[PDB]
Amino acid sequence: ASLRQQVEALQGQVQHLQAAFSQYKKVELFPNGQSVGEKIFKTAGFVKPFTEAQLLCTQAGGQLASPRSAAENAALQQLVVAKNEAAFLSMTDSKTEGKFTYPTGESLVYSNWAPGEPNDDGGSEDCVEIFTNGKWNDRACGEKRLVVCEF
Amino acid sequence: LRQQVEALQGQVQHLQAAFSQYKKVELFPNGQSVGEKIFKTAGFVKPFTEAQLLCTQAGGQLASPRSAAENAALQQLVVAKNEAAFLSMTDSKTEGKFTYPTGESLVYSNWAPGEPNDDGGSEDCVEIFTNGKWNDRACGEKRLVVCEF
Amino acid sequence: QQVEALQGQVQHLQAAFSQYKKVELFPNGQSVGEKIFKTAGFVKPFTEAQLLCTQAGGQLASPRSAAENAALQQLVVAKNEAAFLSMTDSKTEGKFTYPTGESLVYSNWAPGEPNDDGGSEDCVEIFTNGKWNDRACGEKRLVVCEF
Ligand SMILES: C=CCO[C@H]1O[C@H]([C@@H](O)COC(N)=O)[C@@H](O)[C@H](O)[C@@H]1O
Ligand SMILES: C=CCO[C@H]1O[C@H]([C@@H](O)COC(N)=O)[C@@H](O)[C@H](O)[C@@H]1O
Ligand SMILES: C=CCO[C@H]1O[C@H]([C@@H](O)COC(N)=O)[C@@H](O)[C@H](O)[C@@H]1O
Ligand SMILES: [Ca+2]
Ligand SMILES: [Ca+2]
Ligand SMILES: [Ca+2]
Ligand SMILES: [Ca+2]
Ligand SMILES: [Ca+2]
Ligand SMILES: [Ca+2]
Ligand SMILES: [Ca+2]
Ligand SMILES: [Ca+2]
Ligand SMILES: [Ca+2]
Repeated sequence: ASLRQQVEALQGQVQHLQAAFSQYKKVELFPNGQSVGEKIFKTAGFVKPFTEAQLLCTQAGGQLASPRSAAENAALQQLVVAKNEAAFLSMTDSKTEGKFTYPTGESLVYSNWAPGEPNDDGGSEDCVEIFTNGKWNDRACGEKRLVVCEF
Repeated sequence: LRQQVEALQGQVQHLQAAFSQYKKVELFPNGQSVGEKIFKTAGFVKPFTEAQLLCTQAGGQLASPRSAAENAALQQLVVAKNEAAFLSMTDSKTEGKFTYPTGESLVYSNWAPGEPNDDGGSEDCVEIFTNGKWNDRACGEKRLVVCEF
Repeated sequence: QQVEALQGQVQHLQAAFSQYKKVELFPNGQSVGEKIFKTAGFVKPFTEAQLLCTQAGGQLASPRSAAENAALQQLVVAKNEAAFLSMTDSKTEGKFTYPTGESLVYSNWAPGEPNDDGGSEDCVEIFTNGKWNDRACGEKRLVVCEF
């Protein structure tokens, strides 16, 4: 008897939380975030060298942007376009030249290379930047690019 | 069952406390909550058309204060950033008649003395000053972007 | 089965909320224990910074342990701007207290501090190295609140 009343009580509290949270999700993503599927991209709004950007994302409980589909890539591109700053992706071929992988060592399941890329220009481009047009280019990891993490 | 229900209650209570803490964190320092509405500034300026798209694409719309209370709330963000902001309303359809994005007429207004005056015959947008008063201004001007959710 | 169902929704809510919390904290917030530090990203004199935090429903950063100090230190380091803490010794020179009047339960003064240099340093700033220094309250420092 009393338990049925508690259940109905919990239903009302849960509905309130769901509604309140749905509103805050939109508020939170504006203007530096993008939701795509179950992934969320968020830019720090500034630029940093690869290693520093990687650390920022990992320490925050996530990792550098790792678009695994056209949909995620387009979502990420929106942030790049908004800030008008090419961003770093999480993938590199630092372990084995010519073989780009995710931080986990897994090979890419998606790529959107601009024509002729990756080309390891000057024999020293192991990181990846995404342009405002959504295309990718391998680039020197020492360069500073917009920091975007995924959660 | 009771041991489970009591567990569920514990989870809901935890969520209520964590969510309340999170809301304060989110709103600091670029948002304002007033009633069921939330105003949040992007912290930068854009022309009207661009600011409007930014808000719509984010799932909301440009700041649309409908009462003295909401206007005061929005004013706080303007004062904080010390940058006048665009409101969502315009009289682009019918000169002399300002409306919300849906097309409805204003239910509240806080015009500065003599405004709106369509200065130069080309002011169809609205800006809110640090004093909270409104002034119709050229939509091509860049103002603080503030959306409501 | 309503309990089972409702619990599924709640646990799905816990997952979504946990994800949004990490997103919220990047890159201007830091969580330590049940406390959350968040910087406004700009500087302000003590009084103004204090008002902002209280108006936001929190208070100025008040690290009460080495752990909390380390978390706050991350924000200062990331922003590369020293920040004001909530404590002052305005009521009784030499005795720093929290807004509530309670005396410190933790401190991390840099060597030689607090020295009330100039005869008027009643506020506290935390450097990028995590150490504290008493400073004039009229100076502008990074605004960091705790919730
Ligand atoms: C941007 C268009 C030119 O793009 C050329 O040069 C880029 C960098 O080498 C430029 O770096 C510097 N320091 O100039 C290469 O990544 C790219 O594949 C192409 O070979
Ligand atoms: C003290 C303020 C004067 O304000 C005058 O001029 C404003 C703009 O036209 C200024 O535009 C530019 N470009 O300066 C009008 O909105 C306002 O109603 C008044 O007529
Ligand atoms: C970075 C640590 C140096 O800290 C030195 O300088 C501080 C302020 O005087 C700095 O302010 C200005 N305007 O120079 C003193 O409070 C502190 O005891 C020490 O003498
Ligand atoms: Ca290589
Ligand atoms: Ca390479
Ligand atoms: Ca290249
Ligand atoms: Ca007109
Ligand atoms: Ca007009
Ligand atoms: Ca006017
Ligand atoms: Ca004193
Ligand atoms: Ca003193
Ligand atoms: Ca000192």
